[PDB]
Amino acid sequence: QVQLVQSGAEVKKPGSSVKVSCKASGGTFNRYAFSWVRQAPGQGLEWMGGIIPIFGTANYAQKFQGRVTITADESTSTAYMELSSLRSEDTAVYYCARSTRELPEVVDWYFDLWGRGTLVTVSSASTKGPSVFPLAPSSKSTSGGTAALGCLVKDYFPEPVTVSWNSGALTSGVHTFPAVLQSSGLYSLSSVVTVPSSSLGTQTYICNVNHKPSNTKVDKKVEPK
Amino acid sequence: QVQLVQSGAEVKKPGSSVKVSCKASGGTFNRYAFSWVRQAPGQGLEWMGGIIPIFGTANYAQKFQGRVTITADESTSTAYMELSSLRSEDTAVYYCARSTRELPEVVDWYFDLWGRGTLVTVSSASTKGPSVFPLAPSSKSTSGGTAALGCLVKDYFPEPVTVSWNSGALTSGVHTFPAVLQSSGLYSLSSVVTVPSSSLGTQTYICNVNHKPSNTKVDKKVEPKSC
Amino acid sequence: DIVMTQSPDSLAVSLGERATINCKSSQSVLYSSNNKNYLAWYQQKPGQPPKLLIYWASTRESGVPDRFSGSGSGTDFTLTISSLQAEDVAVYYCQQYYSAPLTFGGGTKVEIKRTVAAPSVFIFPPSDEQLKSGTASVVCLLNNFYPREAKVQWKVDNALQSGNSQESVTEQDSKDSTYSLSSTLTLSKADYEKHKVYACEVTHQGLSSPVTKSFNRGE
Amino acid sequence: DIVMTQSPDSLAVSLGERATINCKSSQSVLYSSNNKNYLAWYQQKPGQPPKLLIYWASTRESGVPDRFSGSGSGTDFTLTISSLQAEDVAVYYCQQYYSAPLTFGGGTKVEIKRTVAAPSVFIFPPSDEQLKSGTASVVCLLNNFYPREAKVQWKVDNALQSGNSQESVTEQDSKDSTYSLSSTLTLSKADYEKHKVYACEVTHQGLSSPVTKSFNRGEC
Amino acid sequence: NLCPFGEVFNATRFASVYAWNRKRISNCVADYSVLYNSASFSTFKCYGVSPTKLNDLCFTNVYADSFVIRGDEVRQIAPGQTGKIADYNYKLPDDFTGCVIAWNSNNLDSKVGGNYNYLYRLFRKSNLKPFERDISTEIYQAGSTPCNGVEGFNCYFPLQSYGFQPTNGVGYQPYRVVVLSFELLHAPATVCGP
Amino acid sequence: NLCPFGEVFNATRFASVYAWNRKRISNCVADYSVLYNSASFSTFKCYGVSPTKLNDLCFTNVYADSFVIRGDEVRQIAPGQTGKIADYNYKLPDDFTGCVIAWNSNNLDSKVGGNYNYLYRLFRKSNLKPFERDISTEIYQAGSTPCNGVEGFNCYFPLQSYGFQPTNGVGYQPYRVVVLSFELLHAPATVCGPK
Ligand SMILES: *[C@@H]1O[C@H](CO)[C@@H](O)[C@H](O)[C@H]1NC(C)=O
Ligand SMILES: *[C@@H]1O[C@H](CO)[C@@H](O)[C@H](O)[C@H]1NC(C)=O
Repeated sequence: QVQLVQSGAEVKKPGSSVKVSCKASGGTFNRYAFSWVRQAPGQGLEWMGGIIPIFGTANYAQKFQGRVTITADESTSTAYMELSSLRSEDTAVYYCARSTRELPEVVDWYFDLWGRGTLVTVSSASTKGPSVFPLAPSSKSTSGGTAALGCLVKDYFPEPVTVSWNSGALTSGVHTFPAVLQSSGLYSLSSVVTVPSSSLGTQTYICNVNHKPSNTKVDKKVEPK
Repeated sequence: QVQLVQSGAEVKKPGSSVKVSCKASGGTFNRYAFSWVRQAPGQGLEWMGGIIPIFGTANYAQKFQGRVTITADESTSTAYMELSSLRSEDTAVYYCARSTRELPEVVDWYFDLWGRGTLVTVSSASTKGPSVFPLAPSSKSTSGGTAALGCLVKDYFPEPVTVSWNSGALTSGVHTFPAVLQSSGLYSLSSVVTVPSSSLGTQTYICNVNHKPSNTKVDKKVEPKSC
Repeated sequence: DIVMTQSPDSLAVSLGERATINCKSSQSVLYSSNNKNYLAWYQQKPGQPPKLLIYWASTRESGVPDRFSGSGSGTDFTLTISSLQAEDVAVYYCQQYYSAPLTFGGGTKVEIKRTVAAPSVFIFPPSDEQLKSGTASVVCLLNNFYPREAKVQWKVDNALQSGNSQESVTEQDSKDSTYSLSSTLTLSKADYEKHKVYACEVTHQGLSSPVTKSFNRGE
Repeated sequence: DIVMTQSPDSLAVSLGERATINCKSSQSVLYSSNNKNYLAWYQQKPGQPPKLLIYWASTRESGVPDRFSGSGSGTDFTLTISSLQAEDVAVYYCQQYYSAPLTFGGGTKVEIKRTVAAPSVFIFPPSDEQLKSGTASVVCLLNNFYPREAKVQWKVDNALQSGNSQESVTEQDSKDSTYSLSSTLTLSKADYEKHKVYACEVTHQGLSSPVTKSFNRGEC
Repeated sequence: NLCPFGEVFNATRFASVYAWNRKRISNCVADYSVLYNSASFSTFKCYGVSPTKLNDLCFTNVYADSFVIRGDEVRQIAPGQTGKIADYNYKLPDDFTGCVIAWNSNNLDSKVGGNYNYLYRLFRKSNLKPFERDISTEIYQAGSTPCNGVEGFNCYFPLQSYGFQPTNGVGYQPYRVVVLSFELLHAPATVCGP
Repeated sequence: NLCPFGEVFNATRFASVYAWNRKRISNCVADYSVLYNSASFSTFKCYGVSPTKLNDLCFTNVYADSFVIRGDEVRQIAPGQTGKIADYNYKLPDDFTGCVIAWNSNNLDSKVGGNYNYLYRLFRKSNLKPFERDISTEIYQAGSTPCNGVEGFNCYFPLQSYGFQPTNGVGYQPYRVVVLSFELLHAPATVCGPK
């Protein structure tokens, strides 16, 4: 039913401003309370502020006061967060969360519905599209009767990259590893899946690599050599 | 605790000879093993030789044999290294190192105590004071509200030069680059600092260049261009 | 502001055993007027948004399983999982909604303590597509092992390679509570064709002897 | 002589992650009588003498923190730092003391691994004081970038200038773990006035396209 | 023998919609030809009265309600409408018998930098009954913690200001509205057409 | 019958300190008064026995140890002393009962260009016990690596020669030393004074 959809990941040069959206699809929007909770990489949750759109006035955390501006557009059921004077520390994932009660009742600010998150990366570097290479199975990837195969998503910036297999039809036995920062400043990631060796030459395995900040959509067929 | 004090830095014309001292201040001296380790600028460590003073016999590396002479004065707790027939490649920092064990125990030549180093520079140039020219900030040095500025320390010999800003009051955003040896045998380096572009018209930025080998202390004001 | 302190930072519990998480508030969140504690518990699986577990420090959200419990009053609170399941490995946060600014706890990572499992090792030669680019990457895969501590060494013609490898480790699996590792050895096409045997040796507690999976360039 | 080879020449490791350094000796340094390896590890931060970390290839010197570990025997040895700290950025050497001559390794530079950062480019025309002296220096500044690998080309009236530039690179910064580079084009006052546009073109991993910062001689 | 409509339309200052003013019109004859021949009105719609009979109808009492709203909110001043203005500021009955007149007043009610003198009510616990005025400025207490008449977290001021700037789009410009209410009470008619 | 003290003091050649020679004096009559009342000795100090009373005391055996050391090293020939000679070449016991005699011999043991025939031990693993002679010339192993009897790295010859030149200062000139030890053994006295 009701879901909160956030804008795509962005990269912003330090000192600029970023605006992230949050659309509520399928329920009331005006009488709820929408907050923005920030989570720096490896760190905890941090409340930035919130707003009840019907009153239009937002309440911020004292830490972000003056740099964050939280608004809402009641005609489109969308809540916005704008963070100005971006710094290195502002690199984090920005979630939008909705209160459990509506305005006619008593609105206590504990959140029942959440957004999938928007990662904002703050650096002077510019976006680079990844290269997607296949990890072909062979007799050297057959330590058991089951063979492993995957694709390597290498040399991309910034985060993140989404990797699915067979357009989401294949999910069992799939391992998509967290990105690793390489010797250069660029990220790399690999996604592997284990399948029976009999089906190596007769079945299809497609990598569905999407890189939001660079508009890079790659489909690669992992075929044995 | 105990520390090894070495002679001052020297400048020698090619083909001449240099003698470097290393006095051990603290503890016994004769029963230790004192070595001389050389490090050319930007290069790794190179063992030249050593001596256990109580036995008087020194052991050298075969490469420098005939050019280096390592001795020790047991009465003054001082170890000497004399390198004759000096060449351009011999320009390096000469370290003095002491073994971890004394002679009654087993003296294996791995070194726990080091001296701060003695710089020997071998060049045909004679000592020269630096010239300090301003690298004025302009609209071409102002990326997004921050301005970059510095001063260029050119044509000095030998190393080193100390560069501070505003007599040490300004240290944030300061970058002093390592010197580069020029074709003419003279060194040069630049010290740059990034400052807010708004403060260009209200703040003064002074370069404090000190070159001890020439008794040259220069203060230069970098004045903004606002161009 | 009311700062929220959790204890411990992390704890390991076997399947079906009891897990206890603490949350301490610098000021009492028990409102004198309604006699209710303005405290909530959240669950955050890796890569996912937080999930509401407990509110009013004792009330479960609809859909939360019965093994999750909330207790405490005033400044000391407790989240209890009566029998920890594989699908419960996450970081748990406590939040106060008594006053602004709303503050969360430091979080507590719970992981499953499980029996030793040996990894299945796989090796992937460089792709032909990447070779045309001028670089060659060899991937070594460690699949479904426990504990996570594992050593992967890259040997090229029986020579130790150290500066040209990067490895990544997954979070603990939600079904078998195992880990998986992928080390990537990246070389230029020039150096890659200078050698023949490319091996990755794996050391793990579940292996009596180190497992080596190798291949020869050109096979 | 026993040649000591280290690998790699340089490596980047993130804070709190593991760093491993290798040392290879052309002859075995394991004495059969003592069953111990005559290898020591040193650490040399810039501007300082080397510091003894490990001896006997596994024994730590008093005062060295427990994060440093030494393993290996014979000809293959390894220095490991379990959790890299900011105060661990240095060059690490291995030494053998089995026989004379005492030989060190080539050294291994450990640097902090950071995300890619594009350089901000600045250009400085020659000063009026230096022009009166008969020479002209043009300085191009690359500020706060990572990795250190960067290409700087001097274009003069859209022509590549070579042989009259020298560049120096700072140590890794202790705050943002970035580098800074300065290329200096030095010409006589005569050659400087033979041209109009002085440009500095920069290629870096953090730049999608080369950044060019130029000026016209005589403006400012 | 004429109604004082000039006191309403040509007023110097108009009230905010949440505090709409009502002027009693009685003991006179209303000529709707004069209203159409007065100015250029963007909205002139009548309800509950047949077009033929409007010029020949008598009423007990007439109320003239005046206020200022946004441009695109004028559509809410009509029977059976919903929105921010209709629910919380000015509600007409579903059986409304009268005329609604509106015209753009950007040359009067918009100032450079924003005219912040006109307000509207953001929210109310219950929707306004027809012809109900609420000028309370009590701070809404959304949360459990009391507000004590201070704006803050879970404590919102119930009134918001219009950003009437001359450069705004037509939908966001000030519009002066006058709602004429016709009362059909069993009393002698104080306002007629002929 | 006179004692052959002339064979010791007036000997043509003296031994190096590391290989000090000991002459047993027995079966004769010794007149110690002439030695103490002589005018050719620069150092004449006795311990545990008064110099005058020696001429009326009997002893079982008398040992005359003779060697040549440096001038400033003569102070080390005494009980409870430490130094290069006392620790590694010639140590007297803390209960020494005897006399130490020394005299300058620059006119005999110094040669033009340096007399390199006199040697001393540079270092020893353990200090010498009282009246212990060490004539070993094995190469000292300072390090763990064995020496195999070859001088080189961490392998040093244990003996060094004196640079006895006639132009040296008095503290560096050769000095001949004679140490008379008197033995109180439980045997008939073979040497007495003119008592
Ligand atoms: C308002 O004033 C204008 C001119 O001053 C006049 O024509 C108009 O009739 C007036 N309005 C009314 C309702 O009388
Ligand atoms: C040694 O020779 C000198 C030379 O006159 C002589 O006086 C002395 O008696 C001799 N014997 C001894 C024991 O000194």
